[PDB]
Amino acid sequence: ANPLYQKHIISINDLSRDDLNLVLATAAKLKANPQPELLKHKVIASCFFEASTRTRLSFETSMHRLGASVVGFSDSANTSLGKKGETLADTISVISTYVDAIVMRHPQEGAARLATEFSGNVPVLNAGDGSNQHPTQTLLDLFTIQETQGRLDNLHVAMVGDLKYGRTVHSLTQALAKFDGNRFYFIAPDALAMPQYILDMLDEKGIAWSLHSSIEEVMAEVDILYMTRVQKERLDPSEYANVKAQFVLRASDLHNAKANMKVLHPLPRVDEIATDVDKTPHAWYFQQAGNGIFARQALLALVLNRDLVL
Amino acid sequence: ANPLYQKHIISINDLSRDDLNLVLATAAKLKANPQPELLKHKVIASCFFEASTRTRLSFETSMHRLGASVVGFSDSANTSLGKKGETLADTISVISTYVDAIVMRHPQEGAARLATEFSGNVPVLNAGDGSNQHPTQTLLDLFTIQETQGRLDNLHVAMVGDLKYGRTVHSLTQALAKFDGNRFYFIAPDALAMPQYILDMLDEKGIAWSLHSSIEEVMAEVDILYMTRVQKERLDPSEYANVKAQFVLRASDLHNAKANMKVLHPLPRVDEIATDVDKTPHAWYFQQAGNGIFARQALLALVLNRDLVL
Amino acid sequence: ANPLYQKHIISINDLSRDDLNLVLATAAKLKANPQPELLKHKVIASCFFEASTRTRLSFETSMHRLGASVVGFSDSANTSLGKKGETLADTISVISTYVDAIVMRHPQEGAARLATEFSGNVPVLNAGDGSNQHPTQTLLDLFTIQETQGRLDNLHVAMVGDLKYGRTVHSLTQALAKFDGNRFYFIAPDALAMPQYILDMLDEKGIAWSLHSSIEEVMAEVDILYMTRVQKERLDPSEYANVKAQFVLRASDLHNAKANMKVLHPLPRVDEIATDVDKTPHAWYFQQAGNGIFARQALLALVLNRDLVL
Amino acid sequence: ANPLYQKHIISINDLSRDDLNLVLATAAKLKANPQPELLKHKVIASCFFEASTRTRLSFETSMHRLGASVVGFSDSANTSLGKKGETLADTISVISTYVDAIVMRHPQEGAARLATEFSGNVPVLNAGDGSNQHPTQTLLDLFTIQETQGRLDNLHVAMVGDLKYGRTVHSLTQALAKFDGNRFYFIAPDALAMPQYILDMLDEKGIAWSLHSSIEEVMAEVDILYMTRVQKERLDPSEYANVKAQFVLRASDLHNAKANMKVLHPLPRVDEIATDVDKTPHAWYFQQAGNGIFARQALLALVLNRDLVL
Amino acid sequence: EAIKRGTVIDHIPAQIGFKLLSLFKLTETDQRITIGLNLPSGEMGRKDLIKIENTFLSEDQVDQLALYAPQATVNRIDNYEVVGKSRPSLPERIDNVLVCPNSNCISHAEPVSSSFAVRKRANDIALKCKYCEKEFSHNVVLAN
Amino acid sequence: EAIKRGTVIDHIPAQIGFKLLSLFKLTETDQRITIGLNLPSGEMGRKDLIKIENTFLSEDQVDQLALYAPQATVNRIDNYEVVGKSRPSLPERIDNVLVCPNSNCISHAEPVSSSFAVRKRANDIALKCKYCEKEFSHNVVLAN
Ligand SMILES: Nc1ccn([C@@H]2O[C@H](COP(=O)(O)OP(=O)(O)OP(=O)(O)O)[C@@H](O)[C@H]2O)c(=O)n1
Ligand SMILES: Nc1ccn([C@@H]2O[C@H](COP(=O)(O)OP(=O)(O)OP(=O)(O)O)[C@@H](O)[C@H]2O)c(=O)n1
Ligand code: NA
Ligand SMILES: [Zn+2]
Ligand SMILES: [Zn+2]
Repeated sequence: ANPLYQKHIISINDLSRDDLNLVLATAAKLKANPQPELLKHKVIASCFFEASTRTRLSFETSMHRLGASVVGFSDSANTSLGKKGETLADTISVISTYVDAIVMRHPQEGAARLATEFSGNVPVLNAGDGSNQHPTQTLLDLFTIQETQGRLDNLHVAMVGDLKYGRTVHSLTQALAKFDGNRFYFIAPDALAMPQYILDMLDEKGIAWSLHSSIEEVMAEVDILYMTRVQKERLDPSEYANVKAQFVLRASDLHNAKANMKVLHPLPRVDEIATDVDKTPHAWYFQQAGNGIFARQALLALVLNRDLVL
Repeated sequence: ANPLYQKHIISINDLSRDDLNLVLATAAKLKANPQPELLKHKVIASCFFEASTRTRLSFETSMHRLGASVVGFSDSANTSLGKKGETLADTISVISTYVDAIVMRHPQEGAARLATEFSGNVPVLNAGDGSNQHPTQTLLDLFTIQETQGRLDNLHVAMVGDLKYGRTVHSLTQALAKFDGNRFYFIAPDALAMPQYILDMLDEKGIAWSLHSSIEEVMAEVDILYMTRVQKERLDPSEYANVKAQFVLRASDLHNAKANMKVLHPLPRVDEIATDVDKTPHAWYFQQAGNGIFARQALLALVLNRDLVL
Repeated sequence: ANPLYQKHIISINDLSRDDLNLVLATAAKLKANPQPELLKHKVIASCFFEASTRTRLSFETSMHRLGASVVGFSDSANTSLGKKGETLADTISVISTYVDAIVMRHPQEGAARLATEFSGNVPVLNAGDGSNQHPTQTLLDLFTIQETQGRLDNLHVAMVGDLKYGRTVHSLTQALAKFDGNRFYFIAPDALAMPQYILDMLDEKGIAWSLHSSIEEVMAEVDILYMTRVQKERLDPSEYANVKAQFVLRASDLHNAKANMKVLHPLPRVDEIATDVDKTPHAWYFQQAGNGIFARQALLALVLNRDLVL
Repeated sequence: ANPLYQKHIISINDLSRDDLNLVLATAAKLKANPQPELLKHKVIASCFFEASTRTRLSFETSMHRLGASVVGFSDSANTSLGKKGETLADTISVISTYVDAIVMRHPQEGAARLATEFSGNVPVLNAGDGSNQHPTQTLLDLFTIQETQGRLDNLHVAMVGDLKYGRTVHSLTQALAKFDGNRFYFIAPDALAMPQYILDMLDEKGIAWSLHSSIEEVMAEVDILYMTRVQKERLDPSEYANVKAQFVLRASDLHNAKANMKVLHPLPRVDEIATDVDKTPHAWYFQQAGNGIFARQALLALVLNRDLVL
Repeated sequence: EAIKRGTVIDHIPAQIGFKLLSLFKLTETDQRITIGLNLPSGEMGRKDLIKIENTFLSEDQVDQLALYAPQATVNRIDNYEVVGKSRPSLPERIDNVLVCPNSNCISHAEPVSSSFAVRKRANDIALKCKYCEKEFSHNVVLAN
Repeated sequence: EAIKRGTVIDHIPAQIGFKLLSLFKLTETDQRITIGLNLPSGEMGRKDLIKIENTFLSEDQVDQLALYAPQATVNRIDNYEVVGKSRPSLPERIDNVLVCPNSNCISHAEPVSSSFAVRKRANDIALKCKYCEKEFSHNVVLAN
């Protein structure tokens, strides 16, 4: 009876330090020694009501690597969009009589939580719900940070881009805040600054953070340079252009980076990360996405199997 | 270590006579004696950025007949169409960290080749790229020709329809040109004639070919009557109507065909092949498509297994 | 001839204080004594490449109130630019050979200015160009403010809402900043504050302005409460909700307003002005819209009619 | 009455040489001395079932320049034919009870002729019908050629581009073939050559014509370089690229052109005429478009005004 | 190595000589041109140098160098001697070579030449697009 | 003046020198470079000349000059002595510099370097795009 057995994976707020570690530990074991028949006989729903390349494809791939089957959809051409109503509630109430677990991405905040109240004992895993949570993305970022840094404590972590609206940067900050001595560097346009509540949360825990103008400023001391895109749509085409240069990364900027420094990006990117960075040893975004496989496999195993004998 | 192990299947130009034979030979063995657990534990991406009925469905079916799993999409509702950019490059770089091989159809010429430079060691198989290549279609046509004719040498092959723009007729001509003594008959509207470069290629190799007005003209001597559709859109509705009659096949026209003559069509068809032909022993287009299963199974086995012990 | 005869009306920036007074004085005369045939024998183009109900309808009504004819469109969908991708330049190069003046609204900044370089001796009037100018809107606003307050100097003016992106408020501020003694009160969410370049412009001219977080905070001394719609979509759903009540107006908020104070709104409105304000004596947004006729009419008369004729 | 009074204007084929001269002579008089009230009290329908910027806008401007009113539409989306699938016949049967003349452009060949059988005594003017006719385009072209060359006989005329499908060039060739001594030069990609039926028509009349693969090859003797857009989409992307440079015009190509030579283009253009040609004295495509007014105006006057009145 | 008659642009900061040749199409003539990149100046270490025989520039053509080579020195040479010499003065406008940073600006898709109004101020030059009327820091416009 | 040790591209046809400086971004170095454009010559009347100090080109970097300066001469000059001269021979692949004429080619919208297979055909040179597989005359690929 592991901690996460038959548990819903909805909010990063619902996960403890132990919970996170349990998941990452399992992700490591399964990576080193796969268990392709672990979830055999299991059928899992993959319901995406919003676009996705990596979250859906990796989750579904993770299900197969464990031997589970898949049913679901990439958008609405089902009873919900076609024949009106078919509330999300009734949609889940029905699907939960078919599958062993539900993975869902939805445009409204709270969707995944809602599914939870109509899915009976079928565990639902939140693959993104509006501007709220995106827990499996955080789990893979942490595994990726712990893998390349060998730890989640006393790290110098810089976050760049749209810190105001990015749900993944919010979740990662929250997550890392469950560990000790980490130091944050928020680099963003004035209009997209890390929200004040995140800063209060950090103060409340005695965690150090500071605001910076450009990457070049903090480069020399970061272990993890977490990049995110700054959608121009959230700014005035003119406004953007004036501050662009200080939120986009290019090879040369890495000239004085620590040997261990790894550049991360939840993806997709547009131009905030120049392609000439891809060839550097620091580029670790594709490896990061590759880890989604292990983090997500770990999650499905912990939630679907009461006692992982690995 | 077979010739095609971990090799990309991009262009018919990259395949040798031996390569083609190796694939067809394997297709025959797997047909006679399936190996349903051959690709067990393997997960294959099925990425179609353009419409398809037979290419995608057969490839995916072929994966299952070998025991492999599947993840992918039929169009764009992923990060590439939804959230802008997400270049094809980044899309492949990411997907290749999930799957064991990538099957892709794309509207731009060169797409599959491009995927190859970002997929690491994950083999990509081209299921069609613009007006360039469509290698798995050729492989199944050859297997179908070799199966019904018992050979790929000294054949009388007539090709009808849009020879100017058809990528599959171009590829098949190229393919057959890798064998000896074949004789071609090109029957097409003046506006859609087989392109000159194909004709030079044939001259250069001492292969005989000739242009004909109607099917009725060459009927009595063809072993393979390869039909393709002549999309009216590529002609003036009026222009078309004037030459239609000589590029459409109907039962009666087969009155003087050789007993061995088989009618082929890559499909789909509109009217170039009347339904009253379906009942004749010559109709072999549905069998042809059925062979896509074996040709494609063969390909996946050769590419994913270093030593097929069959 | 009169100072605006055959002149283009593109940017508020190119209109002197005398020019604005001239338009208003003309708008007042025509309003008082109509000239139904002043522009008889003139054909004007009404070209809208972006949605509009008041700016396009009033302008066209103005043309008719003066005796002129109209040709044009409400969207570019059914025009060569739109179907066969014709350039805006060529579109103007051509239309300018047909009409005596061109009224255009376009989604891209600079459009109207661009038309100017290809319209030969045909006047173009900017009905809105991206987030840049909307001069005729400001002209009717000014007329409206002077009509209700009796002057355009030494006024207390408050502007509320999306001050960061609103082009009408940017333009009105510039315009009013050409007159003397005006003092401004900017009420907008922190994320949508009046841009710095506007604030500097006001300083160089030694014009008094101040920021306020609520409408109720300045009610008592404003002569003009200029309301605009808080572009909600420009904010996080929850962000908006927290500051909302400070940027919406209702009848009860007008308890301590000055007797002469008028509430204006370029429209359309959505939420910001409750309907219970409609019947209060302060409500002047529809009268404001009605004033679009005169002004839009005065503008056309000055541009197309040689010598003055007030 | 005048020879065109109440006549339909459907096909260039139904207009005698005298008819063309009559329209041009009238177009010249109106151009010189306007008749603003010639069609007062007339209401004309402008019905476009296909996109258009010049043909519809000039025609409507013409109606107003003559004092007539207008009713109509730019697309059929919001009409009974369009929503409740009403027949074109019924649409005309009905509209003909409202107006004094009908100007229509329709995607299907024969449309205008069909309207004719259901419009009672209401004149219909073909503004374009599929790939068949576009008479008013030819009338303005002729006017333009005669205005710049001083005559319509013994001219050297070159036509470039999509000669196979271009209806305006097919029509202009027929029209010019009604006058004497004209010699044609057809410059088009092999795939888009002038149709045989046109070439025969020219032979029966003993009219000299020749083919040329490049514009530069005939420059020195042409009086009219009639450019049309090479419908690229009608060719293979790569096919086009190889022959492209031979069908595009730029300023440098005009080095040895005749002083009186004019470059015409029915428009819209895309690539075929570089903008550096715009300011050369040979550029006459916008003047050509402007001439649409006169002509379209002359046409309406002749059809709707009884006795002549040049 | 000292042209008979022509112009000589001295003291061009490193990596700007090429740009100048590019942006202003200086190499598009039949006239003999002489170029020096990364040459020893004496103090500034290295600097680019361009010579163009039988060719002279207006004070406006020279002013167009201000943003790229402010300290540069344009030398007019006739009959082997450096008759007159001048330094680039900030221009009133800059057309054709700059690109408006506003992606929604009409200048990008249409066939018109770029154009910005030049106004010196707080530690840098501000450029205003003739079209969208958006103003930017010479640093952001030049950045691309 | 004659350079010490480095390389010197001689006999470039007029209007190709600058083109070469651009296409192969040869001026993006901190090395002393002297350039002569539209200089007098005999075997072609007027030519361009590029000198790059302390820099050398692999025999493949030279072949890449073929489509632009087929009759050019590269010199290895070291210690004031013309070490080893070399003539540009047609390479079998040209990358980065060319642009594919096929507008529907994936190379345009993606972050990939262009690349063609070279093949001589008498009268012209055939260039086949790696992505495309489409072949065009160098006259079409270069002449844009
Ligand atoms: N016929 C000539 C005359 C002069 N120059 C060039 O003109 C520039 C300036 O020369 P000059 O004013 O005579 O001496 P300087 O000390 O260089 O002047 P300044 O300090 O202002 O640069 C130098 O690059 C010199 O080589 C030249 O190339 N050919
Ligand atoms: N120390 C040196 C030596 C030679 N060169 C240049 O390198 C080329 C050498 O040419 P050369 O050996 O003198 O033979 P040529 O008679 O010039 O004939 P060709 O052009 O075939 O070399 C010339 O540009 C010469 O000016 C140089 O710049 N510095
Ligand atoms: Na009217
Ligand atoms: Zn701009
Ligand atoms: Zn290509």
